[PDB]
Amino acid sequence: RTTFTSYQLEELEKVFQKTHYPDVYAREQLAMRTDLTEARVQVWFQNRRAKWRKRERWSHPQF
Repeated sequence: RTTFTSYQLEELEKVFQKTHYPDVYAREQLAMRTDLTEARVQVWFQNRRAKWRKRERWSHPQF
């Protein structure tokens, strides 16, 4: 549908840890392994990059 499964969110996040900016080869390989379309992978990484930067925007040393 438009939700992701649990395994999908695990493997999307695994890639994001290695590189915040997967190129076409990585994104294609992800879409094959998880049965998503390339377009949905691409958008998910645009979304996940903007989440990382929303969290950096008020990052502070932790107590």
